[PDB]
Amino acid sequence: LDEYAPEGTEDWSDYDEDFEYDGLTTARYDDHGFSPEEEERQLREFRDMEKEDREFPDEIELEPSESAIERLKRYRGLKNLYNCDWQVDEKDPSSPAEWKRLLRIGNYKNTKNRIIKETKNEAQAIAGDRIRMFIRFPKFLLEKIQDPKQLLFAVYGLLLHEHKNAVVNFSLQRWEQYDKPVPSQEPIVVQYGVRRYTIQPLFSQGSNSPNNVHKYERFLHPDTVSVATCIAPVDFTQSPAIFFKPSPTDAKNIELIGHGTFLNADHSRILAKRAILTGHPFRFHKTVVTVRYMFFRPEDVEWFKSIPLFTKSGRSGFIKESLGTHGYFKATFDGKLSAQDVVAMSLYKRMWPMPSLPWNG
Repeated sequence: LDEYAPEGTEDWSDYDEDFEYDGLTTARYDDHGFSPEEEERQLREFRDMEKEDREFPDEIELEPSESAIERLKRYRGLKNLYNCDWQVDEKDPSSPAEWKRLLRIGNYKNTKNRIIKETKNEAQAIAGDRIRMFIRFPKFLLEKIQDPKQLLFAVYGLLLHEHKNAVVNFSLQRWEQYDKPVPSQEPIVVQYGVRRYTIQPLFSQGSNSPNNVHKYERFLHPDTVSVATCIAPVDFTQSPAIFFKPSPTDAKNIELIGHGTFLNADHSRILAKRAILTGHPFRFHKTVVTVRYMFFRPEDVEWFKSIPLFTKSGRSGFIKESLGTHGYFKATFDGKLSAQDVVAMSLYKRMWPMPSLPWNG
């Protein structure tokens, strides 16, 4: 009778990588390189953030006085997400501690079929029978109960180890005629099976990848069905999930944000918080392009000499040498690029699922 089982700690005892981030002379690319008013203001700011995300996906502006080294010391500058060897056993301060105490389900479908078979066979009580059920129950919750003759009281069974929470991946289809901005961190009440939990689901796209790593969506996709990563008790029946938020000002105390089903109980689905840095190419020689307004110190340029440079017209290239102390540098590209294009750094961060709490009332 616990959310975090004691037997879920001994299985993940083999520490694999203990890589440090302070003893590096450059970025970690050694693998392939060298009260209603506040709510209204918050809603308007979230709409602004959503539209900014729509035109500018992961763009961050750098201040001249603030060096990029001390905010970009824990980032990852790997070339491609679908080919590099990601891992799920890293040790980072952003990892939750209770991630140590989660039941790591290897496969979901076969174990789900096995536990359905077990509930079919081992159930000594045949379905469709009259049962006197003498259950332990606390004193104070005797206050909340009403008479059963005017209110429906139902009992729903549970499977093995379902109180022990794990990493959950849900499907997200938006409600019809619905456009409310929802981020990946705000608390949404999710009713799956019968149970209702305050879940903060991290948004992503359910496109398959060879390393089971996907882009962390900061907001819900307005067109395609998204995938939701969180930590929650696992339902082995793949019940549909109703995503809502109770609203007192509305006639109903339910606000339907979306719907979907529980996809997968897999711990390997981690998220890649991406960060894209903008730049304007200043001048163009036939083979060398000198580029302005990326950094503001040359030591940034020698720190980020290994991360590839990409242009949204679809043009990749590498650095050559640091030109000046204002952030200019010379770069070698493949094709001919004009002043209307924008160049960009791409960085990635390992990003972990968060625990969830049950919802009552």
